Amino acid sequence: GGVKVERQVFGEATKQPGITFIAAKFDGILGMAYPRISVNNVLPVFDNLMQQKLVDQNIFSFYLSRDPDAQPGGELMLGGTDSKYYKGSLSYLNVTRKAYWQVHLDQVEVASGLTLCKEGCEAIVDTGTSLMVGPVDEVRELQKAIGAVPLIQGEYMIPCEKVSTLPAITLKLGGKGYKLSPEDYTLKVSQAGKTLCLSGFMGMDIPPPSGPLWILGDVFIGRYYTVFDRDNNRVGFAEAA
Amino acid sequence: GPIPEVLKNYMDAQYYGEIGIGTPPQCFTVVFDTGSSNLWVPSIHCKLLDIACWIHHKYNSDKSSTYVKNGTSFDIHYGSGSLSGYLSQDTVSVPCQ
Ligand SMILES: *[C@@H]1O[C@H](CO)[C@@H](O[C@@H]2O[C@H](CO)[C@@H](O[C@@H]3O[C@H](CO[C@H]4O[C@H](CO)[C@@H](O)[C@H](O)[C@@H]4O)[C@@H](O)[C@H](O)[C@@H]3O)[C@H](O)[C@H]2NC(C)=O)[C@H](O)[C@H]1NC(C)=O
Ligand SMILES: *[C@@H]1O[C@H](CO)[C@@H](O)[C@H](O)[C@H]1NC(C)=O
Repeated sequence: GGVKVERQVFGEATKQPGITFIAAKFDGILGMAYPRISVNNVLPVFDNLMQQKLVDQNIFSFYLSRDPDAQPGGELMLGGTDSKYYKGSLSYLNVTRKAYWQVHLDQVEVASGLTLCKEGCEAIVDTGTSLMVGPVDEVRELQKAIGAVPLIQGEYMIPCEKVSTLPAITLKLGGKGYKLSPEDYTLKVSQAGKTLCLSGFMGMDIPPPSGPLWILGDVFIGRYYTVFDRDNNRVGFAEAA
Repeated sequence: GPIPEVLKNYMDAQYYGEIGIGTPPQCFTVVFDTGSSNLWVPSIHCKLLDIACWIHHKYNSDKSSTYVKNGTSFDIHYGSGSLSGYLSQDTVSVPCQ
């Protein structure tokens, strides 16, 4: 297997400001959102794939491993699903605005009682964001309800020792509740090391006109195997195995 | 059939996989980002100011027989990083095959 997407326009980066890519282990980015948010209306790679009729189903799925010492680290499957990485059945949600993979979140409930996004809100499913992110005010309430402390700039830390005492947080998507236990939403980090767990929710306000928006990053896609469907503009989730 | 791309996992924070640009394929690692829609890799003509480019793989157009120039400039600002360069055309392979 291997696909050859022919005649793809892509950018050759000549200036890349700041620290942000000095620290990145990857060389570049292959964006997989819809064409509306494409700089210079350059047809995306998967749009090019669909057009050259290179796969049977115009879908692609993401399995991401949440243990960094695991082989493989995750698996993107183009044009299909890989049932060796999820349990049960896919439950789908329709894309509300066709630009990012935008889905409607019904509410975020942290089991100690607090319910955020009551009234419902808009969320995007982004494999390029590590953490879950939400509006600064709701995420500070959520962090206080779980007892994490501020690190800096919307990120919070919790003692890794303290993780088993923590609440589970449930995001309710399309009527179903998807549960993140304390081990799903906290990341172990090191320099001196360990005992330092990040709280997996970052508080960041995304301005109108696109925002506000919650972002369901790799923290969520790591518990729930994700299916992006270009044929029917919907997202599907199942418990990752 | 479905095409499997194996991803590497750096610290549960960065997941990236390998792809090729050009004939013959020059291999790069990219994050398959469902939050954007552009594809970009470092140019071998990246400026000295681009420190990031010194430590990554850079694409060389003159080593690809299927390269078609475009030259149009582009500027992408992520909610974190910013970059710019010019656009180009060539084959993309996934995996580096
Ligand atoms: C470099 O790249 C390309 C190939 O080498 C060429 O440039 C680009 O060509 C594409 C077509 O493939 C143009 O995009 C099209 O745009 C039209 C119009 O867009 C409408 O919708 C937007 C918002 O969605 C709206 O703002 C506009 O006003 C329009 O109402 C679409 O109908 C097509 O589907 C497609 O998206 C690009 O515009 C163009 N980009 C640039 C920067 O020029 C070009 O051949 C190559 N360049 C050179 C110099 O050769
Ligand atoms: C999705 O959209 C269809 C029409 O395309 C609608 O009838 C259906 O009930 C929606 N379902 C979900 C799960 O969003």
